[PDB]
Amino acid sequence: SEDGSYGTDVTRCICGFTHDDGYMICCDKCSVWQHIDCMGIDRQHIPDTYLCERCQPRNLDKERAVLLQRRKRENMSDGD
Ligand SMILES: [Zn+2]
Ligand SMILES: [Zn+2]
Repeated sequence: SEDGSYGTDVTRCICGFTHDDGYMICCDKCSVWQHIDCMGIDRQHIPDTYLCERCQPRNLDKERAVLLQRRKRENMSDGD
């Protein structure tokens, strides 16, 4: 209805691919869920207050993040 929309936690990862890994983080500012490996963060060192590329003054390799999660789903095609 034309009033609003309730749904804070929204998975808008820059790779255009949703939760399959298990290794994700919520963006404290704009409330968007992204994959750790996508934002170039180490899964060994996970920050509390995550920011995504659009919240960070630094430009993260968004294209490279697409390449990783894309080739991931391309690789998920078993058979001969
Ligand atoms: Zn991703
Ligand atoms: Zn953000």
